[PDB]
Amino acid sequence: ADTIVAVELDTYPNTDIGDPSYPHIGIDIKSVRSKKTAKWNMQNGKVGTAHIIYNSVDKRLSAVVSYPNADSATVSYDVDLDNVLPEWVRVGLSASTGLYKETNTILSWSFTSKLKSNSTHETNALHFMFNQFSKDQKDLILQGDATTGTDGNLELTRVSSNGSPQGSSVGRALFYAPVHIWESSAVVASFEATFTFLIKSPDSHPADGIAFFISNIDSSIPSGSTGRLLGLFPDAN
Amino acid sequence: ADTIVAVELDTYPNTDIGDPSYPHIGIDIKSVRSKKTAKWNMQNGKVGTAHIIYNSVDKRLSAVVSYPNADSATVSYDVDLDNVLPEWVRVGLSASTGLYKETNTILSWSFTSKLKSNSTHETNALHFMFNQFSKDQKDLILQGDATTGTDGNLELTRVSSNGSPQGSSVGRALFYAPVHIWESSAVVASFEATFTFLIKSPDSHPADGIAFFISNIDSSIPSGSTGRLLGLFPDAN
Amino acid sequence: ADTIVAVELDTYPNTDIGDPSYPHIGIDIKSVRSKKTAKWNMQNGKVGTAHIIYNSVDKRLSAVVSYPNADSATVSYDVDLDNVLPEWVRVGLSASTGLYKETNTILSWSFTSKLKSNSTHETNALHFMFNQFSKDQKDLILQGDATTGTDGNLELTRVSSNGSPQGSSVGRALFYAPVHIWESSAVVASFEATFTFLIKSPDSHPADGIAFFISNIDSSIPSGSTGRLLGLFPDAN
Amino acid sequence: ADTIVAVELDTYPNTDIGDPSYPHIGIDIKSVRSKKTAKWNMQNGKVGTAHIIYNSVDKRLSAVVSYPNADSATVSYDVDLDNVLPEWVRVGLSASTGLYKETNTILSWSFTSKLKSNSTHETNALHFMFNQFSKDQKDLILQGDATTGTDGNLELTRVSSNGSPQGSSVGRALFYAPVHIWESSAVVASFEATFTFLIKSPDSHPADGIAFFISNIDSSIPSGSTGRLLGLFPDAN
Ligand SMILES: [Ca+2]
Ligand SMILES: [Ca+2]
Ligand SMILES: [Ca+2]
Ligand SMILES: [Ca+2]
Ligand SMILES: [Mn+2]
Ligand SMILES: [Mn+2]
Ligand SMILES: [Mn+2]
Ligand SMILES: [Mn+2]
Repeated sequence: ADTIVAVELDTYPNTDIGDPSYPHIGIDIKSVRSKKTAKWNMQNGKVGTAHIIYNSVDKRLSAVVSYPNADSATVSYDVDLDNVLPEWVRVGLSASTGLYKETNTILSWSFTSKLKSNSTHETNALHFMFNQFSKDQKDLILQGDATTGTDGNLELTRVSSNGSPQGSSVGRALFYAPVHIWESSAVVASFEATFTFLIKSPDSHPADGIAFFISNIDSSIPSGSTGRLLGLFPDAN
Repeated sequence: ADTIVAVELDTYPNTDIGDPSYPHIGIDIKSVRSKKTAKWNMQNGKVGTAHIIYNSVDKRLSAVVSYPNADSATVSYDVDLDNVLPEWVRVGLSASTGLYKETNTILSWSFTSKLKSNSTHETNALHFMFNQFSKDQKDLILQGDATTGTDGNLELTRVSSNGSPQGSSVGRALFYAPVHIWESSAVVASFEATFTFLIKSPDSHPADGIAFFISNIDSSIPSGSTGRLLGLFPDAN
Repeated sequence: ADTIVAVELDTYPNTDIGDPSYPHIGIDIKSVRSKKTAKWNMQNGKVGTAHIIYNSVDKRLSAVVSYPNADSATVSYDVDLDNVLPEWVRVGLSASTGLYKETNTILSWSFTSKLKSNSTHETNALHFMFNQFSKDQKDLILQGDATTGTDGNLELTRVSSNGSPQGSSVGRALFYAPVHIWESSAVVASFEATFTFLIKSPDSHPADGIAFFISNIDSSIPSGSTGRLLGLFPDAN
Repeated sequence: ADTIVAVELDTYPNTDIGDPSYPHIGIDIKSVRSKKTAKWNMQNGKVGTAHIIYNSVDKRLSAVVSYPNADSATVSYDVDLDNVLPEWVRVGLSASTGLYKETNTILSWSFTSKLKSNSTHETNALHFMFNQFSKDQKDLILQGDATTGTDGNLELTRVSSNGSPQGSSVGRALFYAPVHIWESSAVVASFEATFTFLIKSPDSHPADGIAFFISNIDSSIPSGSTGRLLGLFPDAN
């Protein structure tokens, strides 16, 4: 089905499916059951920043999530992405709410993929940066309940006009152009993703999380992937 | 119809339609009849480089075409692009051959659009760089006879297996993602395009030229735009 | 003496020396008597952003100063910088206070110089970005009363421990490495400067202003260049 | 003494000091006795490209050396650079010749250091790119026999007017500005270095090699560091 590789900012601990007993960041390879996790001291109502990095030489997918004036949370996992993802992929953001809710607002998003060939001065690159979103953001593919424009932000899950987050919501935002992650002549290949988010909930138990993902080009929201499955996976296997 | 703004590398002088009596570079705004031209000392069989620049403050579209070890050709035209092009556009390359022919090979292509808002640290940007093309270049829209892959280059017009350019050929290559050229909150907006080309013909009178263009998102090759019309315009008005 | 080219954010109108009757931005070429000015609706206590741009093709030095939620101020002047500045220069920021005062705080500073040769794929570039300053900022040359470190900012003029700006202060910050602005093989040359500032004064008549400048490598603060002369010029000619 | 961390392109095997029996690339931490090496199929007279990368999250210094149309050589070593290098350093290139010789020509050099803070949108960066060198390259510190200008290249070791490399030569080129490699508020820190070189010798046994290095700011050529010690180390310990 959809080949998924994602870094989840999981706000709700579903221990029955492997989530530890606290908010956390995790590296998911084809499954919602993180291959590796790290405790995340989430701050309700605060704007945070997540950094995802990876290069073909070291073969390690790492993420660093921090908030201003606080210590960072870091998680790493050794994975040869070439062995998992197709040649052409699409990058994006996903978020959902189940019985519990939260806003899943994106205020800025930037990505950069580089492929360096063995040729003299040969380098292929893509780089997008959104520091503000428009009502008609033509270079983005919105799936589910995701919308842009509301005071220049990307609302991944449904937020009522009064500012209250809705439950049972799922939405994803993908960049319009496919990204070339593997090249036969490439000696070095790497990508860098960064985004500022704002998880806010009037409850003491927000859910379910935000996730940066990389999938096959024709990826779409799996059925009933609201809640714990973050709009990325079809089941909890 | 198609809103076209292009910088043409016109190899053949069609004096009847306004072309001066020699190879040249020109700034075309909605018409093949350049609004401004500059003599271009073209070098058959040599790899050249073209630089196109524009910013919303100065409001001047400029281009610089040079070859190694030779002097450059420069042409500028004052134009408030906002008054000519839609909010969302698509960028690309076009080329054609008429009774006379030439190869219209692209070896590298890079583009960069920036939109700076009046907000603190707010900047939206897009940047692509192709230093090599693949047979299946999914992030490119090929129209007409254009193909990629042949020793990693983009062949805009038909070139036979033995390396001979075909006449009456037209082809264009557009980047997959739409580019946002105007933003309501932008204080400064600008774009930079650069490409290395290789015009080669066994004849002493090559034709018809290469052109970097910016059009409305759903642009396609006009009918009978081979030859002098460079695959951009439908007629010579 | 010192070859100076600067974009001044002049907060105090010294009409006797050519300043119009209001706060303004101006392009100074070798003299404090701006060659071109534009009214600037300054906002005391608000963080602003200034954008300075220039390229060798268009030959126009432009600046755009804005504040969040307000309209921008823009000023342009046609000047072939090659005819004014030496081959190697140094870039920096300057600020002063006279009988009237104000804080001249810099919160971020970035610069980018590019020189493109007529050679295939040849480009020389420099780019620095300061989004925070340290007490020991070794890559900066501080002259006068300028200091860094205070909550990660660059204080160009003296600010007492209680936060009050001192009068008769002058200070400048220059990047450590000389910048190459002209190259004999360059077909295109350009630079981009951007900085966020914070002009704040307890008085209704702040003075004297901030200025981004480009000088000869061994530039230093002229004598008695406090006040109206912004630490750039020795006299009011 | 000088804190040295370097990636050596060692053309001559000095087995007595730990060099394997063939040309190779190696990661040297404070000693010429590489902490890790990889066989390098060097090509006399061909222009090559070396890529050095490192980030504070993964803590792995890697290098990739390739030539057009050939397979690459890669070597990696896990090292927390913070534990080895001072806060402020200087980056550069070094090369030497002993009883055997070779040209140690640099045709292009680029470096990029990034420091991302835990603050929203805070990033400090430096980036230089030399695609050509001038006779008076003011932003470079030349030590030893290194010179720039000769057809726009950086000659690290002495090359006679007729093009013949001299033995017993040592020269280094350092960037003028100190680089900040550690910051107390940084969540992620990383640097990327790339350079095209040309090792050419009329002999079948060229020596001694090229090396990209990072040292303490006031670094200079150790005495008698010609030959096998590549101008970086004082002895073979
Ligand atoms: Ca969960
Ligand atoms: Ca023509
Ligand atoms: Ca004044
Ligand atoms: Ca050796
Ligand atoms: Mn989880
Ligand atoms: Mn024409
Ligand atoms: Mn003034
Ligand atoms: Mn060795």
